[PDB]
Amino acid sequence: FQVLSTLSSTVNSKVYHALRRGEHVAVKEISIDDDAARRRFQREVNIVSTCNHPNIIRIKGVFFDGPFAYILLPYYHRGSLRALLSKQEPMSWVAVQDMLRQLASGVAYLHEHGIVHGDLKPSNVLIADDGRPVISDFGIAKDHGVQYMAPEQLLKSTGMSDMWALGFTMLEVALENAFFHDGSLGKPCLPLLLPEQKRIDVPAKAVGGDEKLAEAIASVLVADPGNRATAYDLLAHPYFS
Repeated sequence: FQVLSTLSSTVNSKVYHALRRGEHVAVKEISIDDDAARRRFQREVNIVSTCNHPNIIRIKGVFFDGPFAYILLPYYHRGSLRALLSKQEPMSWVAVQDMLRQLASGVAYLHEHGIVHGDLKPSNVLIADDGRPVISDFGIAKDHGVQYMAPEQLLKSTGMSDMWALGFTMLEVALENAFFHDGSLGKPCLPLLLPEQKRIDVPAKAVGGDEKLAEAIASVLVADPGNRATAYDLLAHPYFS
């Protein structure tokens, strides 16, 4: 493969933008000479390769050269949901519903396979060529793809804290799109949970008038994780069902 650029660099990790035979790919390079590193690599690859879902990032291949491992991942020219929001162009509310349902379906799949993502946000939701959302930035795909921290994390990561992050992802998409459709709503600010607050209030007016969308978001922005909707609960909500 032919390397175009370095998309990210840490210690003991690089991610490259490459052209492997006419096709664009992301390539993560790591050293696995050490047994501890090799076992960590196996766990992180298996977290991702466990998944077989259209809305979860897929590994294209892994190959070895001496002590180095190369993990081939898709390169998505359309970028992330963050990049889409930064364009500030109105999006169809029907397409938004379909995108958010697929995203919630991906999260449900992760949780059903015992995987906590830990860092769901617009930057980590990639947009495939056909427009579908693709969850990345977990397991070995870490580095391929704040109000977002669940209250209980301010005092580890669980399925519940994922649902809080998904709620704020949904909320940022909805607040921004509503503004893009109706500039008289004003530039939106993401709310913060104040001490001794039960839940984030989501007025239908702020998310474009869709009461079902507001209620779906509100069901996961509950301060008490035991009272928060699960991913399966959220998919059963009228907005999605």
